Amino acid sequence: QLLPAPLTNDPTAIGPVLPFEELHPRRYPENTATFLTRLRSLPSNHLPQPTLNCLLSAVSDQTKVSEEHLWESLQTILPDSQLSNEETNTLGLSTEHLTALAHLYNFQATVYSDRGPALFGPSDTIKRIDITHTTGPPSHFSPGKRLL
Repeated sequence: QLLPAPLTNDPTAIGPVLPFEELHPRRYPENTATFLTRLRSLPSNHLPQPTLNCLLSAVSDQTKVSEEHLWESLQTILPDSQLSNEETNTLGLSTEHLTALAHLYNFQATVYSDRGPALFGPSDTIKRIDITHTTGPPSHFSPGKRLL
């Protein structure tokens, strides 16, 4: 709820801090796209791929979109401060990045977490994907449903 200083300082973005779903309206599942962001305005700086890339690997497997294209797409929609920071370098990408990808590639994901399944991404979409998440630690995303 409080305004994050790196976001308001981020010169890749413009305008006010607002929930993702206010800036990028879609039919998101409740309480998944409420996270604060700003409109991304500057073109891509071509950030290196994240070291903890398992979310990209998982979505890539399920969509047949390369991890590079997924990552460049994230740089079209999110400010850089929300893509490369202490959290993403130590914990990886999150379900908030999944929501952003789901808007950018028009899919809804079922995430099979340790606490059960949950929907991420707009419902006004045709494509459906399955993602597995384990809390660990470390947090790990994998493609498909929880087997074994």
